[PDB]
Formats: sequence, C-alpha cells, structure tokens
Amino acid sequence: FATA
Amino acid sequence: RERAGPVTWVMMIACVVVFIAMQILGDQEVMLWLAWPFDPTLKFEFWRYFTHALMHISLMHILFNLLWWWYLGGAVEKRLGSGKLIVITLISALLSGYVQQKFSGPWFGGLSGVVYALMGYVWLRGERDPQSGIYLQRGLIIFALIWIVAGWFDLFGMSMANGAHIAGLAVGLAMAFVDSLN
Ligand SMILES: CCCCCCCCCO[C@@H]1O[C@H](CO)[C@@H](O)[C@H](O)[C@H]1O
Ligand SMILES: [Cl-]
Repeated sequence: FATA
Repeated sequence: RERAGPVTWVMMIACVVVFIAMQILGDQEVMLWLAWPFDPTLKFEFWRYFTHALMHISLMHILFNLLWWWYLGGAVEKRLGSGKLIVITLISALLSGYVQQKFSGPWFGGLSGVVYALMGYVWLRGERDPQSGIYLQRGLIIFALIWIVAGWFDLFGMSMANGAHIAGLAVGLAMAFVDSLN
C-alpha cells in the first residue's frame, strides 16, 4: 500500500 | 448542533467499516476486493475507481484523513449542499487514483486524495468567491503544508501515494476555479  | 451531514457521515462510517474488515480479514483480502482494477477483467467493476479511497492500514492516516474530511467535507456539505460534496469526492477519487496507478500501479488507497481536493477547493473557492461562505483558515493551510511535505520527504515512515495527493489537490483547485467564475 501506498497511502494517500 | 450536528456539524456532519449525511454524505460526511456515511463516508466516515464506510471508512471505519472497511478499517475493521482489514483487521478481521487482513489487508490483502480487502485490497483484492476494493483496489483500483489491477487486471483487465476487473475494469468494469466500477466501484473500484472510487473504493480505493476507503482503505487505510495506519491508524495515524485514517485519523487525520477523517479529521479533515469531517471538517472540510462537513463545511462544504453544509454550505454548498450534499450533491456538491458527492461530486468533488467522486471526481477527485477517480482522477487521483488514475494518476497514482499510472505512475506506480494499483496498490494504494486512502481518503487523502479527496482531502487534498477539498483543501484545494475550499481554499480557492474562498479566495475568489468570498460570498460563497467557505474559507480555508491560515492555521489549516500551515497544517496541510507540513503534512504534505512530511509525505514528500518520507517522514512518516511508510509508503506514500504522492501522485494521488497532488492530483487530488489539482482537481479541487480546478473545480473551485470553474465553480467560482461565479
Ligand atoms: C495544502 C493546502 C492547499 C491550499 C493552498 C494554500 C496556498 C495559499 C497561499 O496562501 C494564501 O495567502 C493569504 C495571505 O497571504 C492567506 O490569507 C490565504 O488564506 C492563503 O490562501
Ligand atoms: Cl494508511
């Protein structure tokens, strides 16, 4: 996961 | 009394429900269901262009994203109405996710692209349509710059969807420009  | 309208409310409930599901079922099982389409066979499951925004793996990010969602989305729903909040959310969610997956693939999520859109929108709409009754406080501009900057320079310790955040901001600016040609 890249978090936004 | 209540400051959060139905759309503000239902988005927070959904984010919480998904956060719980990720504890119970695991991050990956939920990502498989809710991620941006990560295969051509999945490109017609249309929910996935928006549902990435409901996923968090980090207690800190969900807290902060929901904090600014509650405050900025709440302001927008109260003053400009439910429909307006829905449209900024769907469009910012769609385009932020598009730019993010374009450059880094589909494994991402978080309400933060929508939050940056809302920041952009409330700011610019306040700046050049003062009579709209929406305004981004200076203290909040400061807080949002530090947060952005922390992300850009990897100070949080985790992987950051910088594409989605910057794309989200741009969308919210563009919509506010258009919305306030007047
Ligand atoms: C991540 C945050 C997104 C919003 C972009 C903020 C940049 C705005 C530049 O500051 C402006 O300067 C004015 C006085 O100089 C302030 O009164 C005004 O409120 C503020 O708009
Ligand atoms: Cl997160």
